[PDB]
Amino acid sequence: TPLYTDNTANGIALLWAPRPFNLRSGRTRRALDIPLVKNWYREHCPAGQPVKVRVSYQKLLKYYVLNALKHRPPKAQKKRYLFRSFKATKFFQSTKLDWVEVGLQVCRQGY
Amino acid sequence: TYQRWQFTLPMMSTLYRLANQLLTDLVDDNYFYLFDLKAFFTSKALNMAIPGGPKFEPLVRDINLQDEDWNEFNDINKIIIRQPIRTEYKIAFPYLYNNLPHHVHLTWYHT
Amino acid sequence: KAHPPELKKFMDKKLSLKLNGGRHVQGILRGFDPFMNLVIDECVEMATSGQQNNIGMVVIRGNSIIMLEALERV
Amino acid sequence: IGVPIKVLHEAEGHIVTCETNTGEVYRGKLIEAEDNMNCQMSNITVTYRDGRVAQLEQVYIRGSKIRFLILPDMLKN
Amino acid sequence: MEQTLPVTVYEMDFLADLMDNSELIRNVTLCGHLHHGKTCFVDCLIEQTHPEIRKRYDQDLCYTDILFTEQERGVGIKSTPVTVVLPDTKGKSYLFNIMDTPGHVNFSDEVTAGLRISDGVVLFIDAAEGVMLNTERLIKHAVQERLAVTVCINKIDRLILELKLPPTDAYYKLRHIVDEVNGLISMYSTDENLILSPLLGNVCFSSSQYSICFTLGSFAKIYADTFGDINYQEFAKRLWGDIYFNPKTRKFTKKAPTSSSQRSFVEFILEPLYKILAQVVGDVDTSLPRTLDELGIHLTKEELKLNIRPLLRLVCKKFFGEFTGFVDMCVQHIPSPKVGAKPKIEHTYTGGVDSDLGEAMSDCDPDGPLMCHTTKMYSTDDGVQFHAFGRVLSGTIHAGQPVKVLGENYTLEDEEDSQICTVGRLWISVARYHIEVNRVPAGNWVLIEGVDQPIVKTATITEPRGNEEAQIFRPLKFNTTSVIKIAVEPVNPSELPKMLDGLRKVNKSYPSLTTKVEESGEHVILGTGELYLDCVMHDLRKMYSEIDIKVADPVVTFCETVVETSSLKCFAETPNKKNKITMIAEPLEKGLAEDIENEVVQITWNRKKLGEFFQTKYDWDLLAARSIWAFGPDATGPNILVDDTLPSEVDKALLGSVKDSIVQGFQWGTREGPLCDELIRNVKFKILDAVVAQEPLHRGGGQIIPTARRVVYSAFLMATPRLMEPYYFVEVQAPADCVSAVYTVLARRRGHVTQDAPIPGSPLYTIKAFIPAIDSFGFETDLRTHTQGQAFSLSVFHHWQIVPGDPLDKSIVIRPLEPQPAPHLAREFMIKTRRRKGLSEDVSISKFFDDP
RNA sequence: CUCUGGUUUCUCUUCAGAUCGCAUAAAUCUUUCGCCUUUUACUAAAGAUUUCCGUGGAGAGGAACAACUCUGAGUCUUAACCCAAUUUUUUGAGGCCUUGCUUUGGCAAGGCUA
Ligand SMILES: Nc1nc2c(ncn2[C@@H]2O[C@H](COP(=O)(O)OP(=O)(O)OP(=O)(O)O)[C@@H](O)[C@H]2O)c(=O)[nH]1
Ligand SMILES: [Mg+2]
Repeated sequence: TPLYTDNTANGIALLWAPRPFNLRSGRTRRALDIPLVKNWYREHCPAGQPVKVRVSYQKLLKYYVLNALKHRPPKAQKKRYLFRSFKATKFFQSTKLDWVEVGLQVCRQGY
Repeated sequence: TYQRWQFTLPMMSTLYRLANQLLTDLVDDNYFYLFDLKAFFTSKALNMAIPGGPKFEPLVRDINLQDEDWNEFNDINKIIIRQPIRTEYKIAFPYLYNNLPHHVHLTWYHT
Repeated sequence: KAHPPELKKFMDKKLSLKLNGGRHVQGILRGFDPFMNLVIDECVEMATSGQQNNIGMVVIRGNSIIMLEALERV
Repeated sequence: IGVPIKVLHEAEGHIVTCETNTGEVYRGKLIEAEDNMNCQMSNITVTYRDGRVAQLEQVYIRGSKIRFLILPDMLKN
Repeated sequence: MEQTLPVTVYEMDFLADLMDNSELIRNVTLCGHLHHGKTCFVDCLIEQTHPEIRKRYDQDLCYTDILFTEQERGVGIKSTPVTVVLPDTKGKSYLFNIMDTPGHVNFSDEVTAGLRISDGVVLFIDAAEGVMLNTERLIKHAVQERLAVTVCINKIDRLILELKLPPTDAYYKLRHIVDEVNGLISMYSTDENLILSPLLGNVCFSSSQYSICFTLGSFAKIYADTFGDINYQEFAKRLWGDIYFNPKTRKFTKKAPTSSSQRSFVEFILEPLYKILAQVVGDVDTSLPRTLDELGIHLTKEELKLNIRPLLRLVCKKFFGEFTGFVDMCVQHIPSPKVGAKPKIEHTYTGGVDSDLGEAMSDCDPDGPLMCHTTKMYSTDDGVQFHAFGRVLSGTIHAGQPVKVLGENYTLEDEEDSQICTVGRLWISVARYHIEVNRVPAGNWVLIEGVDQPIVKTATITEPRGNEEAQIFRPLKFNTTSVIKIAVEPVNPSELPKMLDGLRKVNKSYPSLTTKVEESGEHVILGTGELYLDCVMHDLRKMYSEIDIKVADPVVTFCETVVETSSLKCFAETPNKKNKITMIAEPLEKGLAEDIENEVVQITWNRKKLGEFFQTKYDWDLLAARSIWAFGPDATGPNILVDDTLPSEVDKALLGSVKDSIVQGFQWGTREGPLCDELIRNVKFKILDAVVAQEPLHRGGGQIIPTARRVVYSAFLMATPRLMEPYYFVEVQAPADCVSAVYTVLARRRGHVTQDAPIPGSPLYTIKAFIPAIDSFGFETDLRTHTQGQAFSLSVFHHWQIVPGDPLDKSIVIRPLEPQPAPHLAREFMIKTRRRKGLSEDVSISKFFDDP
């Protein structure tokens, strides 16, 4: 067996890559539930920045801490599904439309 | 349903390389010494601000240092001053530098 | 497997050897092999009469070794 | 390697009794037990076929020429 | 017994059977630097013997570090005992009493407490960091405490997954670590029979996280198991250490064929390990099935579905099995302790080995007098009652049996520091659960209930109506000195009793803690350092006393010395106006105080050897060398008391009559000190004259002792006095870049960098420096926060140094809240510590003189 | 050598203080101090409840294709060729006489042999 292959350093680097790039399986999250810059504003602010952006960093940290501190475990439900009930009803029907078409539709409906 | 996934290591490596521009290339949590949720909780509880950290309203009605009335304990004539006790020292060692540390969190030591 | 008997401790010590046939000899351990065949130096036959006779350096086949006893401290 | 052999090695450091093929009975501390049942013992009491006893400091008996061994009951569990 | 216990591979009945046979026991102490893997190693052993318990995939279980503070901080704070039945490579089973100790340099008292009752030491060394400060100090401590030391090189996976060194360079790194350890051992131990090398079996290689542990013997056993025609003993004898394999002749040689062949170790042990790890972490989806097929490992699809780290742990566990190399090492190179009892009694027992009880205990038989020795005190979760943890050196402890507990002050003449107690229950303490038993024989560790009341730190338990000639074991000698000092007060004075109870409880809990009440009614606590004191305060505020406490800012304890002989010879007279004494003071020579403290000399020595040493080494005339009377506050103190009074002027018989009183006065005076009432260090007190009253009721008692102390004070004050500061020795472990930052931070605080070197085979640097203890406060957090966490430092007390200023100067003016410049730090410290103690505002060199 | 257990998808019932969610909203009530004069804390903290956006597990029903990879189980090394002078399928430990002991029967010792 060869000591190393062409994808050995890659695996060793993946061992230390940050989450979720150190995994090889898992679940699917929501586009809302994935924040891209939380790690950016959890870090020390880069040196030589203006006061406004410095205070922006600090305030984002403040609200992040407040959420983390006030979080409470979710409660026990019975898993009732509004849209499933709607579909069960006779007043609604299923179909596939272009998202922009549906957006115009809902704009008109709200108007 | 698009619920769960299991990728291969070459796929993970390519995705990591592509996402590189959004990741800070940190291998340890030593970066976040006195800059993690526990340190922020302790600062909020003690009503103090880490230089780069957030700043909240006093959790408990703050004790006025001009109220205490010069006992033998707080006699300023016995103190030996070498370096001012910054907020960081109290955040790092809450129970040794503070009086009445309530709802204070111990911060993870070196890794 | 093909193990040695653990006899290094007994090397160059005086020993008392009980052999089959109710035979007994005494001498200094000079070596051994995996079959427990022994080399015994300055060997003496302890005849059933009580009389003892010097036979010199000898080979004892491990097959016919019942028991050995050290006459020294190991 | 046999199950009884493992249990024998377990008795190393304990007081055990050994009968040879010739019926001499040796009681004392088991120092070393080899895979082939070769037995090193110390501070022995030997009881011959005529009934007489003797005392020995150090002995070593070949496995083949052992009929059986009695081990402590400390092991049974 | 019969209480409920978790399922185990072995059985408690077999464990009870084993305890009786003191030949299959092993008392081991796991010690080493901070964060070097000891706790995870112990936990993996517990996992092996207890199938139900397990270490989480993402999080690491400890099964030590049970405390809430330990769990939150991530640093072991208290030593933890474990008792397991581990199987040996040969298939035999032994009983291991393993005391896992903390690593932080501040908690070395726990390590000393473990060593006192241990018989062997296992030193855990990280494979990347290598030798470090605490490893050096622990090697020194072990070889001085006369224990057998073996080594486990842990974290060997950092050479493969972090440094990714080539196999030959990894071998070189391991060899270098072994060489460093051997050098340290040879330095600190005269005997050369203790040499560490994997060939002998004194060194094991472990990766605790991924459950790897092996010795050359165990790996050769794996090879033999795969192919059954080799003696793994010979194979292991040949593997390590510059032995090149030759396959054409299938033989091992000291001469390398082809000038490119790898050593047998690199070829057989290291290289396949590299291969296994690389295949698991790089090719889990392409060739790992083939590699596992070759190795014979078969694992389920659900098992191979895991992530890389759990999969590595699983594959390595399947390949290696149990930690048999550790058991081999401990069994082969640690006393029985039937064998090791004799050195233990020789070193610890105060009555000497030659004593009849000395022999009876060196025998170490379960049937004999009871001579248990208790060194630890563990509190229940409720924090009400303490259980004494100790070892049984003779006899057998029985539940409900009345016993006699002797404290530290007990002596065969003053038999009042003893008390008759009634032991309630006994436990065989596994880390997180205690197996209750009804008796314990000699040669085992035991928890005892009902004997906590009459003991504070250490004690010895014997039987009443027997062992009348029983003497206590020596009190623990600690590896350092507790210097940092804080003052404590309740917030509401109505709750003082609760605070006092908490103070007593923490004093019991922490072996080297010293709590005291000053003259001004101030409750002071002495601790080793910042983290030590923080943990102590957390315990005092949350566990024991449930009240709120104000703490003063930390400060250190100083000493008092002289720099030149007394200006004039001084004297004093007893209130009876007889019994005049006359003394002079001077400074000792360099290093003599160190010799006295480190026991290079012993006042117990015969006067012949004492005078010989003093004459030959420190150029002392034999006349004076044979005139020694006392060695400072303790039997081993850094001050000496001699008498130069020639017999022509005074009666030697009368001086011998008053010798005890004069010595007591001298020791008390040295302990207190005139300047700020603190220890006097490095001073020679010479009695130049003494006129003694004839009648015993005219001399002795309350007449000479206060007069002797007053004369000592007068001589010290007449001699140019100075204060002495404590100095910590700091050792930072920083990246190759942050050395300049470390230099800056140290320079800011009167620090002085002795050295800064790289760590061979690692990308890091070690910077060794000296820092005043008083300025050390907050230094580590300053460094870490300025460097962004990449620099870490540990500090330990090193030595005493003279404070820059001159203390007995009244010209200086001190403002209340200003950092004074260097030249009058001495005066500032003196006056402020005087105020703290509550003494007069200042001292005059004629204060204790009789004339004014 | 054979017998279970499958995968996907839609829906219903119920439990979940597990980061049920590696993310994060709103409403009400209470206390606190704000600042108060009548109404009104976005720019403020604590506690409690509730509602919404989202999960797990288990059970039930439907409908689409795969049916022995794996999970185990029934079924526990089946045999081609060669072998035993320390631990059992090749073992030369074989006999007789005398004496003593023993109620006899029976047991111990020595010698003779080829
Ligand atoms: N890479 C690697 N890390 C390890 C290994 N073993 C332990 N560690 C890590 O080292 C750190 C120290 O863990 P512990 O062993 O529990 O600490 P300790 O040995 O008890 O030392 P103290 O905290 O002073 O008591 C942890 O963060 C572990 O994850 C190992 O084998 N390999
Ligand atoms: Mg630990």
